[PDB]
Amino acid sequence: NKLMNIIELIRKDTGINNAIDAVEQLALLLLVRYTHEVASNEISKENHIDSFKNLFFDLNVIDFYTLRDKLNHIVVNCRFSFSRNNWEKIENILDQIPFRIRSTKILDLVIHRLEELDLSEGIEIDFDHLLLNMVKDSGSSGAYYSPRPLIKAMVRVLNPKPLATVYDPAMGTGGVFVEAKKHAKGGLSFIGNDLSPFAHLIGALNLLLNDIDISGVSISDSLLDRDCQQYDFVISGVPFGKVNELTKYEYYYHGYSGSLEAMFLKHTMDKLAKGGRAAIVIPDGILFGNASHLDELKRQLLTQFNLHAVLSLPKGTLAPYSGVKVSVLFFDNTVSEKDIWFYELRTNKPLSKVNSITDSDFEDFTSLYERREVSENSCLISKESLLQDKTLNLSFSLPKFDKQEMIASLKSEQLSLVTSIENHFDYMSLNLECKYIHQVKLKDICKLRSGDKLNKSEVMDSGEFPVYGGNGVIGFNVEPNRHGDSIVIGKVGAHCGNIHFSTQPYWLTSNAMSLELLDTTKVYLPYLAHVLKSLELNNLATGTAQKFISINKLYEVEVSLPSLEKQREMSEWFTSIEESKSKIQSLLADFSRNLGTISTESITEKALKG
Amino acid sequence: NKLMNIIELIRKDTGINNAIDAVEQLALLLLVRYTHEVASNEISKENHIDSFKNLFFDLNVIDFYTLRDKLNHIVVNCRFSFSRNNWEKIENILDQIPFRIRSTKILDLVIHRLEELDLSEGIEIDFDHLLLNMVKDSGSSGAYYSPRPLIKAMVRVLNPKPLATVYDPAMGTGGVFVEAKKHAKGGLSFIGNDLSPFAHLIGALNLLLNDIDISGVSISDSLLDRDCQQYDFVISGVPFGKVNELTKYEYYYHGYSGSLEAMFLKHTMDKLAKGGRAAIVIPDGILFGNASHLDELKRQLLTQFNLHAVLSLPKGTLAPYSGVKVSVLFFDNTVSEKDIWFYELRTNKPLSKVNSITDSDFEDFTSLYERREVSENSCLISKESLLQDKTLNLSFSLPKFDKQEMIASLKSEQLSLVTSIENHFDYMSLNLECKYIHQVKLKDICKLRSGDKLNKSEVMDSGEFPVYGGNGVIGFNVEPNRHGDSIVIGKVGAHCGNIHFSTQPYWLTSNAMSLELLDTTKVYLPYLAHVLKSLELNNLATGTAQKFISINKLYEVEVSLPSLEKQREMSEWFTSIEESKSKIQSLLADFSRNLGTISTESITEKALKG
Amino acid sequence: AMSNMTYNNVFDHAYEMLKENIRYDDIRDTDDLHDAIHMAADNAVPHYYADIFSVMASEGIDLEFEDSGLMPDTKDVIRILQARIYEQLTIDLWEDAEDLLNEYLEEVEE
Amino acid sequence: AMSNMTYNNVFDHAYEMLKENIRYDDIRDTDDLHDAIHMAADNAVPHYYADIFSVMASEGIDLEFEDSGLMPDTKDVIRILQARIYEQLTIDLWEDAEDLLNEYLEEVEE
Ligand SMILES: Nc1ncnc2c1ncn2[C@@H]1O[C@H](CSCC[C@H](N)C(=O)O)[C@@H](O)[C@H]1O
Ligand SMILES: Nc1ncnc2c1ncn2[C@@H]1O[C@H](CSCC[C@H](N)C(=O)O)[C@@H](O)[C@H]1O
Repeated sequence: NKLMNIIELIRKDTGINNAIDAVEQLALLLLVRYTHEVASNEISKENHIDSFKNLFFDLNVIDFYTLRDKLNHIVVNCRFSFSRNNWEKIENILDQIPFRIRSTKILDLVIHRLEELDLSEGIEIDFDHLLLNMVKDSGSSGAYYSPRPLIKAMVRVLNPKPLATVYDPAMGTGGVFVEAKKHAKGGLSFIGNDLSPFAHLIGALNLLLNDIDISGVSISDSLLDRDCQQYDFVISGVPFGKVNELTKYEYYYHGYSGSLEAMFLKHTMDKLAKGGRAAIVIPDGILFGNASHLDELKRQLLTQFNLHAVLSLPKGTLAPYSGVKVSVLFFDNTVSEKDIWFYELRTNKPLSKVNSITDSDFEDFTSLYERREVSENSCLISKESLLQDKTLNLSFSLPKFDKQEMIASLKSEQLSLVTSIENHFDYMSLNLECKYIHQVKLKDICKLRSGDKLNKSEVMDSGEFPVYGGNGVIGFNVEPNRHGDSIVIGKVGAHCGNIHFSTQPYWLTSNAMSLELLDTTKVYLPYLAHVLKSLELNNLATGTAQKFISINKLYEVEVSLPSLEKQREMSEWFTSIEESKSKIQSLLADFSRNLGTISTESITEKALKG
Repeated sequence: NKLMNIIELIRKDTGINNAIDAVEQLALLLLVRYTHEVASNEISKENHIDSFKNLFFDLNVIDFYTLRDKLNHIVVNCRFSFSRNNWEKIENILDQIPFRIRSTKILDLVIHRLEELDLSEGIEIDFDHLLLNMVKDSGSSGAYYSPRPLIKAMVRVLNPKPLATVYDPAMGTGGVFVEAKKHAKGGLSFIGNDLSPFAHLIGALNLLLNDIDISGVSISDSLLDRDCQQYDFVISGVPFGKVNELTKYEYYYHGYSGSLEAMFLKHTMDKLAKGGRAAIVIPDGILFGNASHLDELKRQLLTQFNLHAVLSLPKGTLAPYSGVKVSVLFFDNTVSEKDIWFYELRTNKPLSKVNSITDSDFEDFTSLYERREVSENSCLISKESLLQDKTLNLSFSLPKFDKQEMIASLKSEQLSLVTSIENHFDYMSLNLECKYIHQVKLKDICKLRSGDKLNKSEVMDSGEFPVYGGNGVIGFNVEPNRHGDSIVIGKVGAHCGNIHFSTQPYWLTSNAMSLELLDTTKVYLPYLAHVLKSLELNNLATGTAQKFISINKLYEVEVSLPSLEKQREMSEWFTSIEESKSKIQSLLADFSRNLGTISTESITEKALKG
Repeated sequence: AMSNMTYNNVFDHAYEMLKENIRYDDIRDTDDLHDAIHMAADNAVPHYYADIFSVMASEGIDLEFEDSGLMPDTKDVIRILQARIYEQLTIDLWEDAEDLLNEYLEEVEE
Repeated sequence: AMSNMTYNNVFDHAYEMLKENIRYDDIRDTDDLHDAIHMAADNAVPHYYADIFSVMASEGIDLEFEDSGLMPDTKDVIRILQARIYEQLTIDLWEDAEDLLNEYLEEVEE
């Protein structure tokens, strides 16, 4: 609020990069004032040893160079028993971050605005309002900044023990340490690092304003290990991959394509101590299955560290800086023997541009973090299941119907309904002429002998060898009774007289009788099978409680047959019309019940809302 | 044979009617010679009293008039102890039948041919050959002549007892008496009558040649009774009806339209003695049912006389004279308490023109005359059955199927198959929008109370009052339980939860529960019936051996309903699509099995000859 | 033989359960007996093939249903018979149940 | 109770008919026994509802068919059971019949 007027005061001389140069200059002046205003009460007090105040900026006109020398002089008098011991860190930022204001009129107004600020519980909550108002106005400023509601929820589910050392590979603005201190308000050995000098200035300044030690904060390359050691907690919002100048610079990180979110994932795994929990925000593009070079990373991560929870964050949570979809892993080292919890966050409206993510949307995730089974927006997935798949994909989804497409497919069934019956109609009207050469009897043409009764020794579901009973094919015994591939007829069943033709050897049950022709020069077995089927042999049977056909009564059956040339022509006509009858009636039965379910469920569609 | 040469001799002087005038002249000369040749051996012998021979025709030139006087003179000498006592009959024929030959050359040749004929077992079988050859050549000559094979079969089935008096109302050529004498060869008091003089000449001459007494033969009108008496046997082949001059002549025969075959039927009934059998050949045109004036005749004939047999004779048995279909009745007087036997005669080819009826075709009818049950061509019919009908029809017939017309009607079923399902398809796609005003519960909208159990006191097939059970409508008790015309639901059955809507009062069984709405301002019962049907109430039921719905569990069922204006609009849409579902599936089931029987019986058509 | 269980053995098992069900659950409403008699009948029905036939062979039951709609419309005779014995139990309990409930309430009369 | 008829009562009725059928009709051909055992089995099957269940409740039979094709494919349990007892009679007679015919012919051996 007050800091926004300072940004508006910084105007013409830079006058090109109002977005970040103004924030960079403010943080440069604000940090210089912090050291000066802290040094005033540290050893100066009043009159015992007096210190010139706010005279370095306008020393001699403007001389920002002379300010650096007088600032050192103030600290020299202070060193007579943070900030002061590691003064090299604060002195280095002055080297890296240069002053750019060259107007006395403009500089005169900002420095007088600076002394008005009260650093006792005031500048803190006006600096984050400035930081938040900067990334929405500049977009690119969101590279070093992550949503505070995200950080607040991440550090809450972490629950850092007082005896812990929180570490951030990319400390950025230091928002994680601010939330970690706020979470444990009612200390932690904070460690940080960063590459861009502006974020190092913003991060170090913001940690000082919240009265957090900046002894662990530094400026270096996190991907380049040099020599480092693990830490108890590792929480970060890692960036996105690029190799503009770093194409050949990260040689020892072999396998990676220069992906920051992937290389930092390897960094956080190396820098996570035994028993230490972690939470890293990563984009969804690097947890997919097609990431071949990253499949090794996910494989070792899922094998060693206990990745037990992933949160789906809507696209794009990460501000106007990027619209990508992100997610936060929760691998806590230790043992990986636990299934992965999954929460899917949903908001009232798409975010990023305006009305961004809030801490109210994370309320459900915080409460249900350790309760695995939660309804609607969360679930549990198995570890070994996705590890056993071809590619390791970490983009999880929730595991949790009458339409007008049914009539569309039901119309297709009607298309096939008439397709075959019209073909069946006109194929029945051929009336191929034929004359019978013989008029023989079943007595003197074939051999009718029934088989014996099997004691249900074998009745396999499948087999290369069949068995025929009173009706149909039941059983698959390995021993044949009738080696001939002939015709069998039911005898003792209620469906006796059924004509079944066998193309292969089989065994004959006592409930049926085998027909084997005496002379192959007279009859074609399939023609005889149809003409025996046409005679309706069930009338021949007699009995009260059961129907039975006698072997003698079958011998006395007369059958008229034509020539072999015609028998095969008629059998092929007889068999084709029969197959169409069985198929068309079968499709009619399927079509009959399918129209019933389509008509009922369509009625229930408009009578029930659910 | 010999007589044909005489016919060929009679030539020029008549020379216009070779058909019958030649036969008339021959029979006139043949009869004159018969009396002369019979009188020669009767009293003349030789020399004791001598008689001039064959001198009357050429007495003085030709004088046929003088022949009549000399013929009388011969008989005068004979009368010194048939033909001679009743000489008036033979003398009358000379008056009625005139001589027409006027050529001496022609008359000289025929009379010398006449004396060559030997009357001892010779002229008989040459006269019928002449008679038979006349009707085939003249056609109209068949009016006085009937087929000899017909007469031979008729008289055989009559079996006249020796103590009998055979009578013919139309003696014609006398063929019945000739066959009656031949049938009883290994006497009968024959009586006859006729109107046409030519047939009286032919009939009297032919009876004399077969040595049959002509004392009962006369010339008169049979329809005019004058005064007559019954006879033991009445067999005739009656003629066909006409009233050219007889329009007003047969006044006392009231009711008839002048039908000879009908009036003679009345004559034969009046002239049949008690216990006397008869057989009359009549055309089929007068035994039909539309013969209104003849229905009285058939009614009294079937009521009094024992008409027990009718023979179907093919059209047209009665020669080239007429192609009409004829039949012979067999009414034997006595008592009419016997069913009517019927024989249907069939020949190898149509007759009449050439290859006419034979006595071989009657062989089956003669043997099976008294055996009622005979296969193929004969049957037995009931008397009271046709007497009870509206019109009495005596044209009996024999009381004794897969085609390509089935597919023609099966194609019509397919026409109706698509007719309704396409209408059912597009009527299901309406999607009429609706919004539910209320979302109530079954607890606070209706009253659910089940009925008591009835002890199966009444379960009538039909009735004005119904009873509802666990599923469907079973029973028709006269006492109502629930006067309201509301909704009932099954409770205890395996088909429980079935929704049946009642439009009228009924009694409620213990297997179901009644739903009656509390406020009629909220729900339309048919809409609730469909929405209760849509909820599938069978899931609500619990049980092991049987499924049961609790009354409390039905109260807890939630149902969303719209406005009354919409409920009726939706119920009418819901009910119509439901009716089409039941009807289309029902026609599918009929069409499914009908195609199966059409396909099978068409297969058996070409595999079996019978 | 095989099973000594009869219908009247099954009925007494179902009748005494109704004596227990009526007294413990009050069920003063006569329409609560329907849910009550069903629990005694459903639990008394046997499920073994020897018990079903032995009950079916004993006196007190037929294969004839009083209600045709209660027929399961299936080809399994076991299901048809256990639905059959149940159907008789409900109508046999019915006549005795109403009286059983009538004389049960000795608390509002003397 | 009701009916004292059991399966082994029915079987002895069918077995002794086969002893009578075999001896009177010679039937030396083993395929004539099929027509012979059927006549003894078909005639021994009961037709009353009390006799069928009492036989079904006794020992020696189940509701399980050896051949599924012999099932009548109907909803009447009476027809299914009388076809069931018949099916057992044919296979129970079968093992004893061949031996019965083997030792019957004492006229061609000693
Ligand atoms: N090689 C490198 N080493 C360390 N940090 C790097 C880097 N490359 C980029 N980064 C940093 O990644 C950070 C963006 S993330 C900023 C989020 C910050 N941790 C917070 O709490 O808000 C920036 O600081 C960027 O400079
Ligand atoms: N009023 C009438 N009275 C008697 N006979 C008549 C008649 N009108 C016609 N007819 C006769 O009916 C006869 C034809 S039927 C001749 C069949 C003859 N009975 C036979 O045995 O062959 C003719 O004689 C004809 O003259």
